[PDB]
Amino acid sequence: NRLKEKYNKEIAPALMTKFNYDSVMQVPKIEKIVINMGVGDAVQNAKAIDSAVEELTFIAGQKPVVTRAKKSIAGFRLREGMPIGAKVTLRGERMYDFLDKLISVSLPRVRDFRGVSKKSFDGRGNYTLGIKEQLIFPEIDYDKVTKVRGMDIVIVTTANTDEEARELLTQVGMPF
Amino acid sequence: MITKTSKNAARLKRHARVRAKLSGTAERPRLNVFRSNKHIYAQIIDDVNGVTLASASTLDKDLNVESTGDTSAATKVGELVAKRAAEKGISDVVFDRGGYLYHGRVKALADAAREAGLKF
Amino acid sequence: MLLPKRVKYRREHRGKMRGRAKGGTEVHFGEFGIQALEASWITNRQIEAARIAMTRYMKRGGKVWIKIFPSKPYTAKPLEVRMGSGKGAPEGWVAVVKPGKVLFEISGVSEEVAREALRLASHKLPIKTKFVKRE
Amino acid sequence: MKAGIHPNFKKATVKCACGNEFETGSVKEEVRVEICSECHPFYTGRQKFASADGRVDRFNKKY
Amino acid sequence: SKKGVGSTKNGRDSEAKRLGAKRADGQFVTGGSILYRQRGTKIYPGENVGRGGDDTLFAKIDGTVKFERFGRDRKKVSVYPV
Amino acid sequence: MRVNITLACTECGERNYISKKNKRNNPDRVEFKKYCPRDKKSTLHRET
RNA sequence: CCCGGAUAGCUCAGUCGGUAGAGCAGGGGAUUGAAAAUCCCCGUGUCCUUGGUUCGAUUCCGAGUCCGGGCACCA
RNA sequence: GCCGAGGUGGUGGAAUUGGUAGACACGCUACCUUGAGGUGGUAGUGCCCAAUAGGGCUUACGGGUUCAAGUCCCGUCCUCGGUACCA
RNA sequence: UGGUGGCGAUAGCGAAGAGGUCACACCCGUUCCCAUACCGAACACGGAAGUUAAGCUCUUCAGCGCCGAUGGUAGUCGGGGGUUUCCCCCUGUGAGAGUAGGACGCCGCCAA
RNA sequence: CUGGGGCGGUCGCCUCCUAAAAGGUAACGGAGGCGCCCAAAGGUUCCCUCAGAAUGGUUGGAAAUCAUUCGCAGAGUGUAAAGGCACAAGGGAGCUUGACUGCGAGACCUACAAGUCGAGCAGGGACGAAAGUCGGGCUUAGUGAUCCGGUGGUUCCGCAUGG
RNA sequence: AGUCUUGGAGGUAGAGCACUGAUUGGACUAGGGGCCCCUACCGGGUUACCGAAUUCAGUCAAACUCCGAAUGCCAAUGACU
Repeated sequence: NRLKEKYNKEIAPALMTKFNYDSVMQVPKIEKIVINMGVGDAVQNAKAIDSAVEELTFIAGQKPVVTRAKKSIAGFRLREGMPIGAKVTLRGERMYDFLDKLISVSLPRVRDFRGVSKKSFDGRGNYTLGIKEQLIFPEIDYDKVTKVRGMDIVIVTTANTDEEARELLTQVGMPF
Repeated sequence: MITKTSKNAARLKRHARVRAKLSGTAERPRLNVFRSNKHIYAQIIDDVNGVTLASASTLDKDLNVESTGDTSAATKVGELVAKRAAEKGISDVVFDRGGYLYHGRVKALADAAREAGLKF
Repeated sequence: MLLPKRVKYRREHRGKMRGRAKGGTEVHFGEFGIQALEASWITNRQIEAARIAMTRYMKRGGKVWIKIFPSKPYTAKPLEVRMGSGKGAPEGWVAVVKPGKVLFEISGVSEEVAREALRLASHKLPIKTKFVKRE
Repeated sequence: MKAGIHPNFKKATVKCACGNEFETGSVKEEVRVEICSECHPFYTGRQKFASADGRVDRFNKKY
Repeated sequence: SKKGVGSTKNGRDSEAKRLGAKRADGQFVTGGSILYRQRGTKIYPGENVGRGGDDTLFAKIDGTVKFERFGRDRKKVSVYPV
Repeated sequence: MRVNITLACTECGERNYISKKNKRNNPDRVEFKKYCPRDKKSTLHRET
């Protein structure tokens, strides 16, 4: 709730004059936040899938979904079906509030966090977060942490170009 | 760069599935429903000749309401089109759920058509 | 041996040689070419002996531009075998050559070479030849 | 919104040890943080320590 | 003497089910008789013809038969009464 | 696997139906509702 | 149609209602100027599964797989 | 010529069932034992990189099919067992 | 202008613009019916702040796609003939390819 | 069966090519299947794209999973093949068993026996609000005569009559 | 029955290379090693040492078709013999 009033009243008028769009409809938004898990433990351990089946729900209460790989892969010793990882999709109000957890709280718990990767855009206006450790925010509760797998987060915007999604995240507060 | 299609074309893909196996013949007209975001519409169409028979809507100067998009607004026009189908008193029609579900205001139109006396 | 690497079928019917050439009816990637004047089969053996006599006379070839390729195979039986009992194993290769087909080319070397160059290859083919310039 | 699947969502009062009070809506109710971003010195422009410490030696004559 | 060769391995064939056109164009065709047999629906049923379960063509009504098109590259059986 | 299966009636006692089943998929006894001609109506049926 | 084999890792036994038994193997022990072969020790078993009689019952009936020996149907 | 079988670590040989081994024995390899031997006793031991982890490579060769192939399917090449008859 | 049909993309993409008071749309929210394997993304429910950017229509243009001649040719039904793995001549038929060109919409029905 | 028989190979079905722009046509002529399988892989209801590529990215690598465009199609079609199919026949969910009994004017095919196709009618159903569909599976294969005895139901006869 | 008449069904001969395969040549190139340089298989330079894709022209088919004749066949329709 805090970021939306910040985004609507402050961030959206700021970038509008910065690149001279002809409407509020041309002012780009950041719609959905999709989070992949993608654990290949099911070849070895089906019980290790249950870790982050339960655990990712504690991050955002929208429960992730069974993601079955749609091609049997013998080089990974994997048949088709056979669930690999989970999928946290998130769009709407809590997702900017999820971003409120990200910038303000999460990132200083990356124990050697610095100016994060600038050129990790797809040439479209979308961004991926390189995270390898899941102990980022005080829910994680180390004594109940047996699995050490991190997390992959995708930023999806309505940015028609790319280099103003560059300038979008700066006004959001993404450090670089 | 997220690109979603229009709702109308998404309606058109699921309207075209309906059009493949029921059509507006003689004395079984295609009683269609259009669902704009500020109104609602109804046409009675014979697809053999391409001739509309009767049509009314919430965008009509008579018997209007305040909401214009309520399910109760569908109850008003759901008998007036059937009153036009009582005006041209054919009263017998294969119903078209035209590109929409049989859930809400579409159901309210057809039930008001049944209660006014259209034979489904 | 200009061998095709992987063919859909080992063996084909032998075809009938009527009509003109579909394409390859005029030299354009070189300036001195050779149209055939009749129609028969041509093997990889009839291209090896062809391509060798091209560069033994020129002594420094610009390019050769071998147009045709042995697409169609052909079979025969092992010797002294009564008729029937299966089409035989594939043995060699066949380039299917209609009359008026540009066979070879000569890239940028003078006429008195080229008049003698394609001469020395015409006696390695079973087909009458003629000498065609670029137009 | 399926019931019986989503855990709850409660308005969190995120507090940092330096006094940075922050508001989200989460599962847990109270979040007490050692170092937030506003407590983190890289968000404070240049951090005080490693910006002045990252120098190479001055081919040290001093002794 | 003779070197005995065998190894046929290919000497089989099915028997063909008899496809193709059956009732000619413009023919007065009674109800319920077949028009055309096809594996894979090449010619769609149009007016007064249904698609069979074995996707052949069977006339619903009596009268004459035509073959118009479905526009781009697609055919149709049209059957009209008298 | 594949076994030929009789699907008899319940309340009447005539067979009227034979189909097949699969052993790993359906090891137990199966049931359906079909049309017995003696019962002259839709009626529950049972594998023998 | 009858009769033969379902336990310990394995090979096998075995009660008339109250429980785990050999051999080989595994693990170690001592023995021996070394070595097997012997000599001890614990090991490990829902006694095939499901219901019933009964106080519970490998025990023991109510319900069935798969390997061998035959009488004998097979258009 | 035709069929029938089979092509492997240094070597001989099983894995011939569908999921990955390249058993097991004999080499070979360092050590232990003997004054040095042979012998005997542990440890590894398919090739090649990583002193480690791991990866590549492969079961005559060549190609398919497979998520897969020592095996499934087919062509070549080698070597065995059987046949090449009647006038 | 909207809704809804038929006509082989000549209805296509592609780029260049214009338009919106209503209209149509995005757009604003889930208290409710219903919902997404997870969600108001869509589907439902309701609302009307500002929005012509998107789609929606309205225009231009031949860059691809598409349509498509005429002329001749290939092949060829029959007619004979000749050196007979093929080939020539006559009556008749006649493509594809290649172009000239056409075309970046026509015809209905109802509402305003 | 047999380009003399011998041995070797094959024997029926399904698809393609030969086949000569209808159908059919042979060769010990070219290529591969089948003696099933499925309780959902059918029935309807409603839902919605695919294959790779290109990027962006922990472990992740050529190739797991996430987005992200460009993609009428390269895939997926229980399985060979041809013919179709992106309005689903491809892909999900719910509910259910029409994998219904009695039929069927009419045809295609055919020497015969077989084999195909189906409007529609009835009784009872399933699904859906309804219209309407459903007489198994995307079509074409997945198997066979009669005689024979076994098996369950039978207003059928039963050797003087009753059984 | 034959001819003329309009109406089709059908995918060979031909032709095309848009799908399928095969295949020529140039430009271009991811990437790959190699002369190997600087040198933790790590920092990058380099060639005609190859090269997938890429597009430009180029051929080719019994089991390749966006195409597609003559005829031949089932027709209706009248006419004539």
